[PDB]
Amino acid sequence: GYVPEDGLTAQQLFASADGLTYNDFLILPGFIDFIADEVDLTSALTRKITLKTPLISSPMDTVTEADMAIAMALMGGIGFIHHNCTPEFQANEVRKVKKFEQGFITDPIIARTDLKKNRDYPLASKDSQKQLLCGAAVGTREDDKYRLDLLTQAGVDVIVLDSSQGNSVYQIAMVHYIKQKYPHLQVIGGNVVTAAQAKNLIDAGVDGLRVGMGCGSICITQEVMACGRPQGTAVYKVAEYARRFGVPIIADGGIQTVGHVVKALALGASTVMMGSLLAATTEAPKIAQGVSGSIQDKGSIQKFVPYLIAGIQHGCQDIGARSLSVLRSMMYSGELKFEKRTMSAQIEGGVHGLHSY
Amino acid sequence: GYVPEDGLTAQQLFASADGLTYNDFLILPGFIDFIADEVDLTSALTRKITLKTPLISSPMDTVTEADMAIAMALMGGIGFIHHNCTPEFQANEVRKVKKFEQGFITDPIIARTDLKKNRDYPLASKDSQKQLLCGAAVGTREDDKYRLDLLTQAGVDVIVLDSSQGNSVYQIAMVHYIKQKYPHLQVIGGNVVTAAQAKNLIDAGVDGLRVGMGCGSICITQEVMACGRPQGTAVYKVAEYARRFGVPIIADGGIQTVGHVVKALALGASTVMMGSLLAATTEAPKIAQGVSGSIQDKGSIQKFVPYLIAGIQHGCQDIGARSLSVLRSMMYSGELKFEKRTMSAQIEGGVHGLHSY
Amino acid sequence: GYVPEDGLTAQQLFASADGLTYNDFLILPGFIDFIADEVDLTSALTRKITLKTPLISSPMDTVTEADMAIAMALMGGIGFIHHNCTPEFQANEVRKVKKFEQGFITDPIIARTDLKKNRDYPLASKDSQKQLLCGAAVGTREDDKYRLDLLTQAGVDVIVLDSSQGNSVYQIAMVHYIKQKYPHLQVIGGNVVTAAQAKNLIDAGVDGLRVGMGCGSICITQEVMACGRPQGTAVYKVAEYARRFGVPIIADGGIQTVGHVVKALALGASTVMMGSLLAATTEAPKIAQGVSGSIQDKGSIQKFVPYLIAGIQHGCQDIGARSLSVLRSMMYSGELKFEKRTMSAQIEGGVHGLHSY
Amino acid sequence: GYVPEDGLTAQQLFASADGLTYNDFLILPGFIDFIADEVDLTSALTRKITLKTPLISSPMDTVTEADMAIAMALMGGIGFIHHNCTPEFQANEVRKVKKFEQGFITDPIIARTDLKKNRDYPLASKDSQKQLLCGAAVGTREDDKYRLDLLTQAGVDVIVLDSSQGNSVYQIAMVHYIKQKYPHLQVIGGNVVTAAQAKNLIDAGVDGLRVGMGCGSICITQEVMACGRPQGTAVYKVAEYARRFGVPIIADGGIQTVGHVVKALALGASTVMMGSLLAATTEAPKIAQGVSGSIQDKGSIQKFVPYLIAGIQHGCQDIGARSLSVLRSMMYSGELKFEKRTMSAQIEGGVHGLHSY
Ligand SMILES: NC(=O)c1ccc[n+]([C@@H]2O[C@H](COP(=O)([O-])OP(=O)(O)OC[C@H]3O[C@@H](n4cnc5c(N)ncnc54)[C@H](O)[C@@H]3O)[C@@H](O)[C@H]2O)c1
Ligand SMILES: NC(=O)c1ccc[n+]([C@@H]2O[C@H](COP(=O)([O-])OP(=O)(O)OC[C@H]3O[C@@H](n4cnc5c(N)ncnc54)[C@H](O)[C@@H]3O)[C@@H](O)[C@H]2O)c1
Ligand SMILES: NC(=O)c1ccc[n+]([C@@H]2O[C@H](COP(=O)([O-])OP(=O)(O)OC[C@H]3O[C@@H](n4cnc5c(N)ncnc54)[C@H](O)[C@@H]3O)[C@@H](O)[C@H]2O)c1
Ligand SMILES: NC(=O)c1ccc[n+]([C@@H]2O[C@H](COP(=O)([O-])OP(=O)(O)OC[C@H]3O[C@@H](n4cnc5c(N)ncnc54)[C@H](O)[C@@H]3O)[C@@H](O)[C@H]2O)c1
Ligand SMILES: O=c1[nH]cnc2c1ncn2[C@@H]1O[C@H](COP(=O)(O)O)[C@@H](O)[C@H]1O
Ligand SMILES: O=c1[nH]cnc2c1ncn2[C@@H]1O[C@H](COP(=O)(O)O)[C@@H](O)[C@H]1O
Ligand SMILES: O=c1[nH]cnc2c1ncn2[C@@H]1O[C@H](COP(=O)(O)O)[C@@H](O)[C@H]1O
Ligand SMILES: O=c1[nH]cnc2c1ncn2[C@@H]1O[C@H](COP(=O)(O)O)[C@@H](O)[C@H]1O
Repeated sequence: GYVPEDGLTAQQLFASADGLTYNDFLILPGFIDFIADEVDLTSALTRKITLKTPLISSPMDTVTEADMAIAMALMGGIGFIHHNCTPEFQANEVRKVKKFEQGFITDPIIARTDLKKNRDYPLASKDSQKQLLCGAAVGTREDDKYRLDLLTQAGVDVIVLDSSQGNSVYQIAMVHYIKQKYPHLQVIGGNVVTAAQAKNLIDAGVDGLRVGMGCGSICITQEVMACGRPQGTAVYKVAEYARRFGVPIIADGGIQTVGHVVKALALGASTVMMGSLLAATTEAPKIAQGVSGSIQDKGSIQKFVPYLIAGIQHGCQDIGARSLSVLRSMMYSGELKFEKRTMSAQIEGGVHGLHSY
Repeated sequence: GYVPEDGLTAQQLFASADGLTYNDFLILPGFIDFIADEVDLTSALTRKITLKTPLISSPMDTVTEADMAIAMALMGGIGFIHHNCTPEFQANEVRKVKKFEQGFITDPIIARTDLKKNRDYPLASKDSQKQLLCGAAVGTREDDKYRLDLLTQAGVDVIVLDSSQGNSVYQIAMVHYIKQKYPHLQVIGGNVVTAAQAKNLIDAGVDGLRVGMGCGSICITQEVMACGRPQGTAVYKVAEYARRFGVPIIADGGIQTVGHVVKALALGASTVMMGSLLAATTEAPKIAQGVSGSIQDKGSIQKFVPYLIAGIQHGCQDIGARSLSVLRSMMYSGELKFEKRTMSAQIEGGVHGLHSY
Repeated sequence: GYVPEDGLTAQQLFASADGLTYNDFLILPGFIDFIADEVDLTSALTRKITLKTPLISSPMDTVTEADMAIAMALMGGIGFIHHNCTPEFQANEVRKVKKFEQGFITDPIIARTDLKKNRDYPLASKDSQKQLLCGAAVGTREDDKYRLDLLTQAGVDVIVLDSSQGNSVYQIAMVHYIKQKYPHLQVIGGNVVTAAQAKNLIDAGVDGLRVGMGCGSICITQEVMACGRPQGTAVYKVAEYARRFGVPIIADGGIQTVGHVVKALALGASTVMMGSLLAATTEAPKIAQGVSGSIQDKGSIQKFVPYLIAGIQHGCQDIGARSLSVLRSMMYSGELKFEKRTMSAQIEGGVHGLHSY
Repeated sequence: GYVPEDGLTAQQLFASADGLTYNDFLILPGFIDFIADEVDLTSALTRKITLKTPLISSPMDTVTEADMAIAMALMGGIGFIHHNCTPEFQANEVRKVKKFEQGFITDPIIARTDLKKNRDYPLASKDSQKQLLCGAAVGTREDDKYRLDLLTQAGVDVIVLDSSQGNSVYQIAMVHYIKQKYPHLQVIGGNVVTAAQAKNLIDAGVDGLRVGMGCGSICITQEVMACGRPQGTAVYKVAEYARRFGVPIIADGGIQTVGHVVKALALGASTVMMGSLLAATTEAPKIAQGVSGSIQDKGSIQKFVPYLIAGIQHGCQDIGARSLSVLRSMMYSGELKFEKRTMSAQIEGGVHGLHSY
């Protein structure tokens, strides 16, 4: 009645200072004793918001403009309104997000079409009354403090502070300002990749952290600047540290299939920012450290996100985890076991042996 | 108030005999508490010359002929006049470099256009007289001793001794000859890659070393000869040794973006020789162990080098280093931390997931 | 419902090439669902004898002369008659062992006192009929071939070939001689310590091996000759090899408590030879690579061996092994777990903190 | 027909930088197919002397006066006459070694008692004549150059240069002097413990090396001076280097049993130098870095050295080595295998479990 324990526990992957990303490892399967589609996907975007689906849409002008934020909230995720735009435009934009369905309408009462929407979209993320949740990016420059006023009067729930570095005196100063002036506004950090720099943002009072820098599909920062972290290592090594204080970690960049979503959610992160996978769907709109564009068409979101939700929850089922909180327990108790891959051992992931596919 | 030490200190990368190059590692970010464009870039080229910008242009006929040496000096860097040419031509060439702007003109007084140039180009590298700095390559063969006379009477400041191996009895003999006959002329070694061979050139009296052999975009030496060193390991392991005596190390070859410049300067090198990145700009002109040519056009230098200077000093800011001397301190005190990458973990550096770019 | 695997599996101790011995490790406890004394203690002395208790008495003139061999057989173990004596004396000695109780007495019928002995000593080791089992040592010299005749006509069951080295051309030759001339006689090897030398004795046709050389309380061989093996490593590394062919391994020398008996029987050995622990009991009688004597009195055997049998079977109970065959299964399946000790971690074995004991 | 490789090869012990001595390891036994006492025990002492036994008596006032040097040469070994005495006494002393038995007596012819001695002592080490071999120590202070004259006119064959450090400019100078003035005199370098310092003595033209410093029973030096090696590591690491050029290695100090003689010769020394094991035999005679004396009576040397010769050659037989040249052939081919001892596996060398011994 004894059987050896195959594979590294989570801490034993990252005990070698080796720089793994999501491609470099696998999760060992475990005992299925539950039906394929009853696992619970609720995850925290900050200490005080739960989303009924862990998928976030990245604050960039190519992805979330006016309608991605609507759909992601109907689908129990969220969006962050971009900010390479005039502040009045962005504020009007989050306003036309918040008003899309309502409980007690204050500045047009109730309605019946809104209740039909409530019946049709059961996962929808709704704050209070019945309106949709929405976030936005705000910059770090001094003149962007004006934008907070328009956003606040426009009913935004949460904000990211956008900059490629989170551990700067300016971003900390901005977190202090927001947290002393607008105590109902939850704020989210700036692309951290190490526990020693997540500390300063946590002490400032940041209510959730997005993690990863210079790893991404449209993003060239590492290969032009030297700073970065292999983002599958980053998401574990910082969520190990942020879990002590309770702030959630949102995985950010390089997520280019469902497998990478499941790996990020097994390693510790609470939710995931999709960029270039959600870009070029139906409803998407002095040195240079970015890339121009060109993502191919990817259909309609309302038929796309359910595929992501079915894939992610099939992965959780076959790993053996009855919910995402159980998946993080199996991770931190050492019950999940992982295997490395040699470069060559990745090719038998369906890549070769066919004339076309 | 305790947080772990994420990543290898500098010495712990190269403690494994593993052959790293600039692609194989990343630098962990650190605290920004200074503005992005005030970090000091002054770097030594020999024990007795400082450049106001760490960028050098490689002595080859495809890069620096007559005008690259002018521009690099105006931009606070330098050039070395190539030497696959008749000695009189090369001497006339460094002469037409020195005369481009002047203090007291001896063999035409002063001028006003020269002072306008002084106002327009504030970084320019100059003698005590307002004339530009210039170096030259000189060969190792006996008959090339004649070239030293023309170069000396032509007002050259410094020389490289060209050959692909520096640790030869002939190059040492040539360093002794120059240092006993022309004591004002600073001399630079021949492409060393190990402390045990930098010793002989240092004892001869070499005033700076270029480091790296058979690693560089146009050079096939390793793949036809067996001798060489992974050049990111070479620059550290030899600058660890040369720092004791004070001679500068200049990193040489394979620098094909700004990230490689920042990595080379973080590892110990004082300055960097650009070849094929500066080749094919506006102002650029029995076995065979080199490659034919064909580099695409790269615009004008006066608008190109400032991009390099902005990128490099952005990298230094985000690492947290207030100057290049502070960057080398954070390196040798073990305060900089580095991560390895698997081959697979390099691909998420913006390479893939796009239809075109 | 997950809990880590504390301690090294058996193979993970001896995969470190560091020369462990019984003092230098511990066995981790395991689940008990059975009473202290039900565990089955039967073990094989050769491929074709089972003993109802695993203790053997060492063939030396200080231990087994005439009565130790009687008692050990009454107690379900065995003895080997010594051989530093005249062959006629030894043969008469094993004869006066075999005759001590009988079935059909051939050369005096049956008796009633013999059946009373059969009632009183239920563990007693007996061949066909009801006589006691007995072994003897025989030498390796040519003139000792005569002794085999007297021993054979005297009714010995099994023999050891005595020499301190087993892997010699002479011992192999002697095994062949005995196995072609007396096919009923089982023969036992000469103090082997490596699989590469157990091979030759196994191929000769040896039916069990005694393992260990130059480790033992009276034995100085290592400290005067250089040859040997740390005997707790020896017993595992050779029983890992002999188990393939089926021959049993008997652990030999350095057993100075019950803990060492249990450790030897966990590591693979089937039975154990006791020398200086059974020496100086009530019923015990050109270079020099041995020691003179002086073992203090140790009482009567009939009250001593049951203490050994209670201790050994208590150790098996607390490890959780329901029999000695289950204990070897838990060993080779990797279910037993072991811990090393630093030198400094052995003193807390009841040695210190007391004025007297 | 396959069986694993039990134990470390020779190079795999000392690849761990952990400072083993003779007590810290064992040699694995091997196949015997030869009789106990036929193994060829000849060894080189310098490039141009063979001894019919590897034991040497150490140059000290408590071991080597003429009575010892005689008895060792009769027993096929040697002695080095001590040198803390007046030069005339030492010269007279080696003269009374040489004259003890003769071929053609020049300054009294032949004799019959000398031929009786030749019949009685068959192993005796002798010149090209029949007179016994003798070495001596000579110092390295300049006034000791006088002693070389008396020793040379007295017929000494070989000399050690005695000083506790061999790698000094003075000992090198003395080797050059002797080798240019007295080319028939073989000279032995003093107490080296590293290949990097044996090089200078071999380049000076030393004809054999004494190896070990600060390890030895009367010698306190490591515990007073900081310099030294674990002498079982030193004898391997230096014989590995000296074997390239052909100079013999004599293992000096810490030899306190026959096992240590066999271990030194397995590790690659040609001969072994005995102090305290021969001190107090019947015919043995400003900082302090030595100990006073007090060694107990060791009996008569003609009945003692045959016990060393039987033990050393029994050890070789059981390792399986048919001669000492075969023992060093099995060493450097990696055919000998060694086991480390944990501290708690040395006690089992017959030390414990007895009331007296
Ligand atoms: N879409 C996203 O999620 C995302 C993520 C990262 C970066 N970005 C974008 O990347 C682009 C490149 O810029 P970046 O983000 O790398 O750096 P940035 O433009 O935020 O900042 C550039 C430099 O200026 C400094 N700076 C910023 N605010 C400052 C202030 N108030 N006072 C003084 N200095 C200040 C920063 O510390 C940094 O050193 C920007 O357009 C940004 O919006 C977007
Ligand atoms: N652009 C550069 O920085 C750069 C760097 C290396 C080589 N090169 C060029 O590549 C070509 C080959 O150069 P190389 O350095 O590989 O070899 P080289 O042409 O300098 O030397 C060729 C051979 O001659 C030997 N040699 C050189 N000088 C000698 C002397 N005075 N006396 C005796 N032997 C001598 C060398 O050891 C070598 O075996 C040359 O045209 C050189 O200018 C240019
Ligand atoms: N009590 C025991 O279980 C036990 C165990 C080991 C040794 N011993 C005793 O140790 C004592 C010391 O001797 P030992 O056993 O170490 O070695 P041994 O007496 O078996 O052999 C001594 C030498 O003779 C050689 N030899 C043995 N038989 C030979 C033959 N037929 N032909 C030629 N050469 C032969 C061996 O190779 C060895 O060199 C002996 O009295 C022996 O009985 C007893
Ligand atoms: N019995 C032995 O085989 C044995 C082995 C080693 C040392 N010793 C003894 O140890 C004792 C302590 O002395 P030691 O051997 O440690 O060192 P030492 O007395 O030989 O030398 C002491 C110092 O004087 C230096 N010295 C030697 N010759 C010199 C010269 N010509 N000019 C200048 N300096 C010179 C040495 O290099 C050293 O630094 C001596 O009596 C020596 O004989 C004996
Ligand atoms: O210009 C840029 N600088 C820094 N980060 C960027 C930039 N553009 C995109 N990103 C990152 O790219 C992520 C989108 O995921 P991706 O499509 O997998 O790369 C965003 O959430 C950002 O973290
Ligand atoms: O023919 C050659 N042999 C050896 N080294 C060369 C040769 N041509 C160029 N180099 C090296 O190539 C470096 C430039 O490399 P790059 O910047 O990658 O193009 C120069 O500074 C030289 O060190
Ligand atoms: O003289 C001897 N030489 C070699 N081995 C011996 C000698 N005497 C006893 N032994 C070994 O010592 C073992 C008993 O060790 P003990 O139980 O610790 O006393 C015996 O079974 C033999 O293997
Ligand atoms: O005063 C001393 N200084 C250094 N070495 C010494 C001194 N006296 C004796 N020796 C060494 O002490 C060792 C004693 O040899 P052992 O008695 O066989 O261990 C030999 O190697 C001697 O060369």
